[PDB]
Formats: sequence, structure tokens, C-alpha cells
Amino acid sequence: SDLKSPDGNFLMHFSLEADGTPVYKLIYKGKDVIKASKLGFTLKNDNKSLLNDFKIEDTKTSSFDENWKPVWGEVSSIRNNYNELAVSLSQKETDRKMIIRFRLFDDGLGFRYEFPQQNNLIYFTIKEERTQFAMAGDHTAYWIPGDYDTQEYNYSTSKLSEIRGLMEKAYTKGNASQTSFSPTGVQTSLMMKSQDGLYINLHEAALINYSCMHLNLDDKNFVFESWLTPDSHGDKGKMQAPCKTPWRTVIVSDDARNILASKLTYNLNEPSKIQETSWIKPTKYVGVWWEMISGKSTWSYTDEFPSVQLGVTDFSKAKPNRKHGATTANVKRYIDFAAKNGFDAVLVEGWNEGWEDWIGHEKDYVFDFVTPYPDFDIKGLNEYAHAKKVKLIMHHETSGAVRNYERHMDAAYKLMKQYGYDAVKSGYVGNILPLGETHYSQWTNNHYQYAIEKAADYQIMVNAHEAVRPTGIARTYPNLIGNEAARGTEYQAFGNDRNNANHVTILPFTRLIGGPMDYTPGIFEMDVTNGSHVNATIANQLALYVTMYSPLQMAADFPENYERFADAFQFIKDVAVDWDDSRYLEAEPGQYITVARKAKGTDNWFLGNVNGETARVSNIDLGFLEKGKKYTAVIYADAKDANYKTNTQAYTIRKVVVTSNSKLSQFSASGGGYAISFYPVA
Amino acid sequence: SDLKSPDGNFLMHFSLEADGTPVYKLIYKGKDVIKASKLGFTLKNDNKSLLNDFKIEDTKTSSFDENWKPVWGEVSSIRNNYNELAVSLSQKETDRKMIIRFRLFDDGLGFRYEFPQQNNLIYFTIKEERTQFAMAGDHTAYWIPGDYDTQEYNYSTSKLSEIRGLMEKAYTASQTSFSPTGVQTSLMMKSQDGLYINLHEAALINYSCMHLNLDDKNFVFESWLTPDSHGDKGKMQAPCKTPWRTVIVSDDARNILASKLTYNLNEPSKIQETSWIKPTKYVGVWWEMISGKSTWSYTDEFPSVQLGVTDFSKAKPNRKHGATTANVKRYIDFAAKNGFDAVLVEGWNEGWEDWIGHEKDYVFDFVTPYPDFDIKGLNEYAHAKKVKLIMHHETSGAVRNYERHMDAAYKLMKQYGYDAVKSGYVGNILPLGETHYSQWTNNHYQYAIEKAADYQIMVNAHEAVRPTGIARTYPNLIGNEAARGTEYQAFGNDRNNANHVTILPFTRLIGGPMDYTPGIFEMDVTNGSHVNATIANQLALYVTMYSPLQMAADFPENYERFADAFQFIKDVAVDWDDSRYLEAEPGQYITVARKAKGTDNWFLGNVNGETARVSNIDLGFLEKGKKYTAVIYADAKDANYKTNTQAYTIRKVVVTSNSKLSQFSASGGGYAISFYPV
Ligand SMILES: OC[C@H]1O[C@H](O)[C@H](O)[C@@H](O)[C@@H]1O
Ligand SMILES: OC[C@H]1O[C@H](O)[C@H](O)[C@@H](O)[C@@H]1O
Ligand SMILES: [Ca+2]
Ligand SMILES: [Ca+2]
Repeated sequence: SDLKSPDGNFLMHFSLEADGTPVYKLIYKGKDVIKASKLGFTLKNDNKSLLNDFKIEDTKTSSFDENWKPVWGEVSSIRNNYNELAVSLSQKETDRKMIIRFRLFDDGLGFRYEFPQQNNLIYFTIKEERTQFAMAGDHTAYWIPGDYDTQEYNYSTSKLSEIRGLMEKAYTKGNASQTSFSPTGVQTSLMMKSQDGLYINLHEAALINYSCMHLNLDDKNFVFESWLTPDSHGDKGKMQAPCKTPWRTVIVSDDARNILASKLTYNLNEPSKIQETSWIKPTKYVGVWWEMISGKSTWSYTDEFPSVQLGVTDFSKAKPNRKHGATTANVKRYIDFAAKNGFDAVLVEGWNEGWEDWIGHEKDYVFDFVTPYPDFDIKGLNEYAHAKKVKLIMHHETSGAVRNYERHMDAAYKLMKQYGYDAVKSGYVGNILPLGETHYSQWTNNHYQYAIEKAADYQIMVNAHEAVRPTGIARTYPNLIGNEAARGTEYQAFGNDRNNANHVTILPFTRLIGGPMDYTPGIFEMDVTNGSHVNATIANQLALYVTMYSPLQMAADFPENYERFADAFQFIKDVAVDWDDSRYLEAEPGQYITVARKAKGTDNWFLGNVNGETARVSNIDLGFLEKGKKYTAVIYADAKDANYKTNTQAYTIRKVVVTSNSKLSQFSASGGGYAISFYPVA
Repeated sequence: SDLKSPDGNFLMHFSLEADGTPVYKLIYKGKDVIKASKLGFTLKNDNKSLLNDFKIEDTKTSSFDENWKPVWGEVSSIRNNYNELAVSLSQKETDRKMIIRFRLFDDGLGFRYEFPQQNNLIYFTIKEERTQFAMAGDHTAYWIPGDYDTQEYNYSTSKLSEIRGLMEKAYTASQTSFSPTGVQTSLMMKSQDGLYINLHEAALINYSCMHLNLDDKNFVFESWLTPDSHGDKGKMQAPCKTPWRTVIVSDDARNILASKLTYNLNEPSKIQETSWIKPTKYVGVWWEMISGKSTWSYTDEFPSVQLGVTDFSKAKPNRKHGATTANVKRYIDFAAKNGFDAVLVEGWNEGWEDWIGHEKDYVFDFVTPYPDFDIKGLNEYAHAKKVKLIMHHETSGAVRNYERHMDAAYKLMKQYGYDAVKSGYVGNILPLGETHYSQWTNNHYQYAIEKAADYQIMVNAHEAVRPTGIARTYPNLIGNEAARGTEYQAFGNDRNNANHVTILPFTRLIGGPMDYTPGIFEMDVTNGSHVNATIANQLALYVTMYSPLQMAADFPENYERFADAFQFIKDVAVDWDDSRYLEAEPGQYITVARKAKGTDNWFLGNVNGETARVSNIDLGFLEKGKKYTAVIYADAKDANYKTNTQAYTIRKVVVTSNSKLSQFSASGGGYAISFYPV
């Protein structure tokens, strides 16, 4: 009945109500974090469902404590240490079996349901999951609207009781694809902060063969309930026993830093299924990208036609619109910039026929993922890159046409291998075809998984924009080196409200739980070609290489902008992308994050701070340094009058020798931050 | 504005109503066959649509007369001869362009719509096509219920005015009807004054399958296309065009069956080298399962199976399994002994335990044999006897699952020397809400055929959309079922009406051959169902149900028992330099003689409906001044599809082009004749 974390700080009580409803409760340092919360499912075409009338048939406890080494990560080694309670239930009248498995870590709780092979539950359909998380009160939440098709929203900070009233404002419209569901519906990872100072995160782990979980708030009693994503037919999981749900996670601490530090989500995913992983490479890149995003260049080659039909349109005879970004000459310039500056790769978007019709047409045969435009020399460019020790990153926008991508996928991945591409950035902009499907159903989640597994067979890394938000599956498939799956830097170029200045102080407490984000930091020119204003300072942009953890790190700006601020650019050149250790020094969701990281295979550290709406002086504890050593520190900081709105390019650079006993104090501006390199003195 | 067939028997008048609605009319030998009929479309999210307010902006006429050689067919050479009127319309207010292209042949009319590249119509969605066929009167029709998911119905013969009343009875895994007066195409009719009229379509590509909805007050049919999973009836992008709509008409029913208009309206072959495409006579491990004797499944030990998890090597064999090495070898031996090309095997691969009723995604992998099926040995044994196996790919409606496995499956075929596959789509197309005949699913069938062609594989697709002549363009599509086949003779209920095979050639076969699986000699099968035919009927089907792919569906035992009758099945060819329909009346009888390709040999079959009848035929198709040995395989005088199915006679006689034959055919009976030069 009762389960504890290994350190004893968590207690989880499992019971049955009089009517056989399974309920759990969670206590942290003697305080309620999850009050009495019901568990189970409403099934389609089933009067009784799996909501009640259970009896406990068996319970089993055990303990686990091992370490494992990630391929890439924030630390060289991760501890997986929990106590487990497995409750075997049996329903009266139907005699159907459901197991509820709980794991309690020093970071909090994971639980899932399991259906063993049995006689009276075989094929079934989940109409709604009925998993609750009853809150102790009217917490502050850091939240985005519940949506079946996009996560690309600015966060709101409010009380639970205020979500309803804010929902209309927070639910910004005119995304390529978006579908809300409730006036009090929110996505996960959801971050909260109680009245009395607990940090509480609700999420899930190992989202496989199952629909993405959102949460619906009952704002009278402060109870969240699992709200899964409907497929094209309205169903919320076509199941076959033996089978099991993803884990539901409640990560909790009285120290916000421990939320960020937690590996609980990854610990609840299966160990790596990739045996030899040396082909998987953390990457720093530039690309022909922001040019199109910020309105200077096009993905398209020609404007001559009302629409294009691949295999019918003859691109070699079309009039070039002369705006195309992905020309041989332009791609060479980025390759030269990358090779000069120690970057691993160059993304190119708009390389392939079809871009004329990429957005908003609900077009099936939109791309073939193989045919270059006439002005992009695929063979020449990949030879030139390889001779300078650089690779191109393949881009496979699907524009929502999932079958079309599946049918081209093997030829596309083979083209990659033929030219020495080893990573692909995929996308899913637009409604999923055929219309009525959603981005995060069981069905579409299966496609993202299938793309990842097939890529693994080719030794290809995947970075998937507009896919379902991650849930720790990179442990199992470390070739998943990124997703977007949240509001990235691209929105800083899309006008409207761009990104809130404190955006990057929330993403780590929400979106980053489950896996890294391809955020595309490093903007130095904030007033871009199409008039949009990037809401950040240069030093904020440098800090992101540490504060937005990822094995895949873009420097998104143009070569000429980096040339203009070459001194600041040094930090982007110096910073690592993979780490033997990470130490969160300060963190408060929506306000600030400060973190230092030790570059893998070295004694070097890199630190960043990102700061929200309120300018703030931080006092930096340098005790993470090694004792007895002196380090050359270079501090890239906001000038005292820097500001994300009106003074974005004002920064200072200074060098100072420090030890583990040195204290540092630094002003960060509004939407600002700072970055620091530390190299031992020789 | 006016168009005529090359022979002058057809006149087609195109006009616009006062309000700009485009209308057509068709006249055959001075008699109205299509009265004034509207054309155009209702578009989704479009107030004006494409119904009216057109003006004729241009017209263009031309003529075409060429011959082409089919890879396989009823004749060695086919004439494509038509006059064309292309009417270029322009809508007021919108300025949108729509071309209506008409081709008028001696056999009747084809027309389609085309949208040229234009600035004010690019991406659009068809909510309903509004193509009409206004009838001259209350014709007799030979029809099946309109359905988005199956065509596996018995035909009904009735007046147009009686369809409504009969529809409850005619609508008796996956089926969805749509109207009390909805019917499928090809739809066959006969007017009270004796005209035979067929409505159908050709070149169903990148478009939704057309049904017809009858207004039974004014006798007007109107295109009713198949909705996709989102309810839509065509996601279109200009430049684009519809399939052709066809009105095949003659005062002689035999000309309907002879017509090649359907194929003539499809693009010429896109397969350059075609010698790998081989008309095929086959047997198979098949009827055993369909007639309740054997299973597709290997084990009954488990409530359900999960491929890659269930260990079939350790499961208890149910021993009912049809597709064992030993059983397959029996059929291989039988085929090689009897000069058959191939053996179909169903149930060879893991997953059959859950094939039906579960709406299961990962249902098959199309590659993993059961433990009792030695794939390598069996294909070597077959090839050593100069026989091939035919691959079976039931998808159970899980289309994405088939698409994902399709390259590896086609490679496995190539690896073991399979060159033909029988595919299936039993059950609801996944995800639920999709239909079998939507634009979306039709795309998949086409994709499977074009991909097969890249691998030099032939396709025979059960439960696919019914054909529309696409085999001219992709002649590796050597069959579909896509209608009620012989399997229904084993499923109890009403089985197949005795006159079924006298209607299919006037309906289903327009557009492409059917894998009907004839040749049943034992009509009272293991599960108690009664096949409604005589033996001589079954022999005639090798000629009267035209197909490059011909099964002898019964068990080897049963053929051995009636070895004398079996000789016809062994002798008959499967590809033809000429065909002559000698007698034909829909729902009553069909008699046809075909000249085996490359030879001076002929084969004739008659099939006969509910009413016993004496057939009286002239053998003047034979070459003049030569003598032939004829063997006539016929019903005994007391044969009967219900109570005396195995009573047949065999008689030999020398004939010439001046010989006449008179031959009794029983109820649900028929006769078959071989003709070899002296
Ligand atoms: O593929 C075109 C674009 O699609 C999406 O908004 C991606 O997030 C973006 O990074 C990419 O450039
Ligand atoms: O694949 C299983 C069965 O499916 C369908 O009913 C077919 O038409 C039949 O020939 C086949 O045996
Ligand atoms: Ca995006
Ligand atoms: Ca069938």
C-alpha cells in the first residue's frame, strides 16, 4: 500500500475507494503534493470501463540503483535509483487485470498502467484516460494552451484559478495547424510553484504507441485530469494487451534547481537500443535558414507558376525569382564561415524542388526529398564541405504530408548516405494529411517514432520540428538529438509578440523536461529584414549555449553579423556542446537561470545566465571550479544600459583570473544575461 | 457544338442553358439515349461553384484513328477511332476556366473535365461532382447497391422505378451504402425499345470512385463520388482532369461486351518492356480455407498475436493450417502434372490468427513464414517443376502498414522467384473513417501497381476499387476481384444467383478482368454451402469470364475424379488473338469463341442463367475450308444448378466453318468446346 523515495522524503499511498476506484496520494517532506487522485480509463463501447470495482489481487515491491552513461548529455553518468511498488488489480464481474506500477525517486514519482495478456481484455479503445493530479491549492503555473497540433505558444504565468480567464488571450491564432480543447486545458510539461514554495512538474515519460497527454483543469477543486489527443476518428488509443501506458511524472523539490537537474524522465525510458553510438555526434552548426525566416530570402526557386507539380514543372526552364537562399554560391559562403570558425555543419533549407507550395495548401505530393533545385549543386557542395571538414545537415520538411514522407523516406535516407549527410532536420508544418488527423495522436506519434527507428538503421540523427514534445525517448534512441516542439527563436522573426523576454527562463522547466530543444540561439542583429524585433540582448544570446541545453546548437545569424561583433562571437566559437558535469547555480521559473557546465573530455567550464523582465544583479558562486586551480575567465555581459527592447547590442567583455573561492557579481538586463568561459591557467 | 461518331450513328449536342449551365445530349440512330444532362461541380467553401454562369470561350474539333497492341487481351490489335470536341468554358465573375472534352466513338461517348493552369483556381476541393445521365425512360437495369467499401453483392435485375423498393433486399467486414437509389458502375441497362446502355468511367486516377444516384421520378442518374476520411470528394490542384465518364450503347448486346472504349480512353502503356508480364493459369491452397476445411492461421493457442513477440516456433500447431510444405507440394505436383503455370498459397505468413475483425494496424509483415511453410524449399521445388508460386499479401485494411513493408515484401518476392502477388483489403481501411474507394485509398492501389511495375511484378488486388481500363497504361495489373466472386458460393446465404456470370461481363468486366476463380467440380463444400452451378458452367467460365489470370479453384482430388471434364481446363488458353461474341443477353446467357494467341485453335464457352435454353450458333468464325476436331463438354439433359450439378456429357465431332450447332444448356449451366485443326 505505501511507497517511499530512497531518501525517505517522499511518501506515496495507494488505496481503493469503497466502490473499488483506484486512488493515489503523494507527500513530500510531510506536505501534500498530490491529494487523493483517481486512476483508470473510460473505454469506448464499454458500459463498465476501468474506473472502479477493482480489488487488489497482489502487490510487489523492489529497489533499483544503477548508473548508466548517456551518449550525449549534461553529465557523464546518470543515477537511476528508485523504490518500486507494482499493484495487480482485478475487476469484479469482468475479471480483467490492470497493473499500476509506481517508481518513487528522490526527485519524485513516476507511474504507469500495464495490461498483461489475459482472457477478457484483448483489443480495446481508450475513449478518455482518467488519471488525476489533485493539487493542494491555487498554485502558480507556467503554462501553454492545450492543443492537438502545436506547442508554439508563449507561456503564461498565473494562478490555476486564473487560467480560464486568460485562455482566450493565451490561445493566439493563425498557426498553420492548431486545435484547442477546453477553456482550462494546458499542455505538459507543466510547471508549478505552490504558495509555500514547492516546485511541482507534471509530465510523462516514454510516450510510445500511445496518444500525447494534455491536462484539463477542474478550477473549482484544482484537479488536473489526463486529456489525451484524439486521432482522426476521435479515439484516444487503439490498444492491444499485452500493452502499457507511458509513465506519468510528478517531479518535485523545494529547490527549483533540482527540477532542472532531474534525470527522472530519462530514467523511466528503456536503455539504449543503439549498440554502437560513436556515429552520433553533438553538433554546432550555422545555416541557410534565418535568411528565409527573417524575410530576406525565399525557400522557393521561382515565382513563375500559380503552383508546382513535381515531375511536371520543369524548374531548369523556370524564371529564377532571384531571392532563393539555397544557391551554390550562398551555401559555399556558409561552409567557408563554418570551416573558418570550427563549426561542424551547415543546415540548408530550400535545397529541393517543391518549396513554391510548402505552406498552407494541404498538399500531399509536396516534396520528393531527393530532387535539388537547378541552382543547388548537391554533389559539388557536399564535396566542397567534406574537403573543409564540414557536413551539410539534410532538411526534410514534410508540410504535414506524412504518407508522402513515408513513401519517399528510404530513397531520401539513402540520398543522405550517398552524399555524406548524417543528420536530418525534419518538419511537420501544416495540418496532418489527410485532414482530421492531429500532430500528437497515437497514430501520428507512431510516424515520428518510425522515422527515428528507420533513421537509426541508416545511422542518421534526427531533429524533428513540429513533432510531439519529447518524453525521454532519446535514452532509448540517442540518434534523436533534437526536436523544436515549442516556441523557438524563429518566432522572434514573426512579428506579433515574438517571444516574451522571460521565455528562455520557462522553457527549461517545461519543454526541456524530456529532451533537448533546437532553439536556434545566437542572434546578434535583433531588427531583422521583415521588421520583427528579436526580444533579447546579445549577451542573452551567448548565454543560451549553456542555459538552453542541447547536443545540437545553432548559431542562427548571418555570417556578416557575426563578423560585425567578432569579439562577442568568440564565446559561440569556444563553447562546447556536450558535458561531463552541469551545476545549476540559480533558477526561478519565469525569472532567471544560471548554470555552469564542464566541457566533456576537458577541465574547461562554461557558464550562462538568462534573465527575465526584471533587471537583476546576480551573485555567482564559483565553487564548482576545481579547488587549487586558477582559471582565466572571460565574461561576456550586458552593458549597464542594455535592454531587450531598445538597446540589444550593448555588451562588455572582460578577462579576470579566478579560483573556486572567487565571488562574482553581475548585472543582467531585462531579457539579458551573461556568458563566461573558464580555462585553467597553463 | 455538335459531334458525331465516325460512323454517324451517334450525335452529341453540347449547349448552355440560359443561366450558363453546361448540358449535353446523346442520340443513337435518331433515338435519344442521354436526354439533356447537366455538367459541372459543387466545390466546398465556394459560394459560386462550377454549375453555371459559363460562356463558351472556344471550341476545338479533331479526329484520331490508330491501332495499338495489348500485352494481353481478347484481341491481338485494338482500334482507337473517335471524333473529339473540346469545349473551353469561362465563368462570369470568377473568370475560371473549365474544358469539357468529348470523344465519340462508334461504341459511344466518353467525356471528362479538365482545368488548365489558371490564376483564380489552383487548390480546390470537390464537394460533389454534378454530372448527369438523363435516361429516355424506365429502362431495365442490372445493378448493385452504391457502396464506399464493397462491391461483393448479387446483381438485381429491375426497372429503374423499382430500384428504390428493392434496395433493402439487395443490401443484404466493410460496407457503407449512401442512398435508397444509389448504384455502382459499371451499370448495365436495356431500354424498352431494345437499346443496351452502359454507364461507367475510365482512367480513375487521382480522383474519387464514381457511383450513381438515381432520381427515380425523372430517371436521371448523377455522379455520386466516394467521400474520403474527412468527407471530401476530391482534393484537386489545377492543372488537373477528371476520369472519363462513359456511355457505351448498341442495339446489339454483343457489341457492349466487344467494346474497347474503356481501354481506348486510358493512356498508352507506360511499361516499355512487357515480356515479363505472363498470362497465368493457376491452382492454389485457397478453397480449403474459404470452404471451411482448413485455416489461414497456424495456431489457436493465443487470444491475440503480436508479431515479433509471439514465438510461433513454440506455439501449438492447430493442424488445421492449409499452407503446410506437404500440402503446398501436392498442389505444385498437380500443377506441373497438368501444365498449370503457378500455385497461389494463402496463410503462408505470420499474423493470420488476428486477420479479421480487430481493426489491427501491425497485422502482417508480408515477409515472415510460419514455421510449417518452407519458403526456400517450396520455391525451389516449384521452379524445378517449371511452376511458380503466387505471393499473397492480405493487408486487412492496414494500408500504412502495407506501404511501410511494401519494398521489403516486393524484394522477398523477387528473391524467391515470385513474379505475381494477390493483395487483399478485407476489413475497414485504417484509420477508421477511411473508405475503400476514396481518392486517398485509390492512390494507394495505384501506388502498389506502379511500384510493382518498377520491380516487374504483376498485381491481382482483391477488395480494391473496380477497374476502369488502367491496365492499358499498367498491364502488370492482371486482375482484381472487386465484385462478388466464386468465394461467395462457399459462404451460404444466397451464394451467387445462377445468372450472376451472365451479368458480370456487362458490368464488372468493363474496365478490366476479374479473378473470378472458376472451375468448381464439387458444389457441396465442407462447410455445407452449395455452389450454384453445373460442371459445364464451370468449364465455360474459362472463356466467358475473360481474364489473363485464370484459377482452377477446386481441390486436386476433385479434378482427378472428373478427369475427362478437367481436360477442358487443361486445354483452354488464357490469351487471345481474336474473340467473337456469338450470343449475349444480360442476365440470361453469353456465348463466345476465342482464338488462342499464336495458334489456329479456338475455344468457346456458353453460360446460361435461370432458364434452361437451347443455344443455336454458327461456327463461321472458324477459318474457311478447314476441318477441326471439336470436343463439346455440355450439361446432361437433367443437369441442374440446384440438385444435379455434376451431370455432364463429352462428345467429339468434326466441324467446318459451315457447321451449325444446337446445344441445350441447363439452368445455371453452360457448355465448353475446344477446336483443333485436323
Ligand atoms: O521548414 C521550414 C520551417 O518550418 C518551421 O517553422 C521550422 O520550425 C523552421 O525552423 C523551418 O525553417
Ligand atoms: O485473403 C483472405 C480472403 O480475402 C477475400 O475475401 C478474398 O477475395 C479471398 O480470395 C481471400 O482468400
Ligand atoms: Ca516551427
Ligand atoms: Ca473478397
